[PDB]
Amino acid sequence: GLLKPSETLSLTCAVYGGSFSGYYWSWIRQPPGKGLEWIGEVNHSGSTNYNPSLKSRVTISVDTSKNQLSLKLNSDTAVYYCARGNTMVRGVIIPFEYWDKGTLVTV
Amino acid sequence: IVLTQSPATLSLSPGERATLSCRASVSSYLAWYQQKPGQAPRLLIYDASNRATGIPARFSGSGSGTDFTLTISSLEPEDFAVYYCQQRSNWPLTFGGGTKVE
Amino acid sequence: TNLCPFGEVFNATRFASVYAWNRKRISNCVADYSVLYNSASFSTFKCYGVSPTKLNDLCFTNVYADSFVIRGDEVRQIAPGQTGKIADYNYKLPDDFTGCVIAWNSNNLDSKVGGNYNYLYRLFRKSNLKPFERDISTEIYQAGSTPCNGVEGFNCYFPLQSYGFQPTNGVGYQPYRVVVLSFELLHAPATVCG
Ligand SMILES: *[C@@H]1O[C@H](CO)[C@@H](O)[C@H](O)[C@H]1NC(C)=O
Repeated sequence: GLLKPSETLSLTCAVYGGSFSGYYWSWIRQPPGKGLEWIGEVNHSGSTNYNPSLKSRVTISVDTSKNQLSLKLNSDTAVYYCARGNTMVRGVIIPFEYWDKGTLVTV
Repeated sequence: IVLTQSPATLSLSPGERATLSCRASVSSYLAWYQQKPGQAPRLLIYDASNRATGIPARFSGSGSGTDFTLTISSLEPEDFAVYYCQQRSNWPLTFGGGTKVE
Repeated sequence: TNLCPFGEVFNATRFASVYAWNRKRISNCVADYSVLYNSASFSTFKCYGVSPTKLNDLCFTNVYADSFVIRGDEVRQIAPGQTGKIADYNYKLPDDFTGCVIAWNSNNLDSKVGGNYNYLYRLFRKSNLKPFERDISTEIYQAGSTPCNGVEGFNCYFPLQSYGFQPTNGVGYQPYRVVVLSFELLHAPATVCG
């Protein structure tokens, strides 16, 4: 949407199938016409870490929803993707990562 | 904490072996994604050597490194896009300034 | 009057995964259910049809043994009319079940140094499994409006998932080798007695 330059940010994605000991759920910016930048990953147990950006995102496997919030949205405009990491070899289940699509603009 | 990528949009012709460098100094776990224009980037090579569940277009998923002048040397059949690399050390889980193939 | 081969079902070295549970028909043999009930090793022995220590001298025309491996907390779902991801998408016992369910802990056989990821279960499925149905296909489940087209990605989940069995898990998260003996009766002479 065309969010106001200080209205809080809020995006959600649908994720199904638990938190089985190795699963990431990260969020990745993409400023328009520039390179990739990442914002936060939540591991399978509880470990949440970010960039020097003060994001406030949290996943929840019950209710099957990933949520990515923020506080200040000055001017940033980008395209936000929902990843799905598995950075641990689970036998047949190879580690992987897959992304959504979704945009945001300000004024 | 950069992942400097050298080639800066190398391109000669289709059907040729292109070598992209990742001259990052880091421990292991460096990943390689491919993003076509106007599309969501997708995983190609996760743990710097292996291959994800895919790349059936040249199947030349190449990773030869951990001495950290990392390289991907792959063919180019109808598979022109932008190519990115990603560190894994979990404070700056950063990306690289990827290059194109046109 | 040759003894039925329970040394090939219970004592087998490679138990099948739950989503591809092994199925063995047993017929034309005398069945000794006395080496089984009082073996004192099975953590779970629940007979949902004929009472356990009376079916020794009861004859059935076929005994179908379904062997697989599941977690400890998921052996309570091997019963007629249950829920979860094992009774729903992997192995559903019919509501008219007439047989026995046997389950013995296998923390000494199916738990390796860092995890025995060789056993999988069907985490995703469009519709619940009809009783005694077996869905071994690995088609990519779809969880959104976007067609999958056979390429796996977001909203296109790989249906299976791997048990992370370890020797140092909780009692629930330890493997339990499970054999479900389903007796059936038809309009044919009985071949399985005691
Ligand atoms: C498995 O084999 C052992 C000895 O080889 C035997 O004592 C045991 O009874 C067998 N299991 C069954 C279910 O008969």
